[PDB]
Amino acid sequence: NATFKNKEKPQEVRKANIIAARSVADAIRTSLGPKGMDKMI
Amino acid sequence: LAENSGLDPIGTLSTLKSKQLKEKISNIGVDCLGYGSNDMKELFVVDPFIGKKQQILLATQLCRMILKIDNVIISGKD
Amino acid sequence: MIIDETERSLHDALCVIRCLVKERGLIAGGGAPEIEISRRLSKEARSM
Repeated sequence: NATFKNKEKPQEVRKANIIAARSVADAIRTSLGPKGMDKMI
Repeated sequence: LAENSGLDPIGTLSTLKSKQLKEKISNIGVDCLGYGSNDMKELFVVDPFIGKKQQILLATQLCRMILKIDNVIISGKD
Repeated sequence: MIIDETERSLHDALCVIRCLVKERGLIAGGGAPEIEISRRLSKEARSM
């Protein structure tokens, strides 16, 4: 099918926000549970 | 098929599945050609059973063939 | 160390008791409610 051309792409903002949030979530995920891995900051 | 026919694929697939699951078991497909309603059983859009079986078998075999190959080696050119 | 650990443990216990007070009752841990809810929602969504 076809969609709007969208010369300006607000969806890029949403993509960037989702990428950043998912990266943070993945970083925090590995610490879940008593066996979670320690993080160094 | 819904996407190619100009229909909303997300809505079309869900409607077909709901009609074939909750209401009753029938033959409801994508109205690719000009039709007054769904339920191809009344539209008499019929295809051979063995043809569909062969298509499914070929697709499964091709998927297995591509999946069961792990390394590709291509020789150089002189 | 004794007093620090006691303070932390009592804080955790107070948080648990507060969770009980706001909504009485406990649920099984280990992700069991997540799996059960996922299965039930997957079964129900077929009617949508």
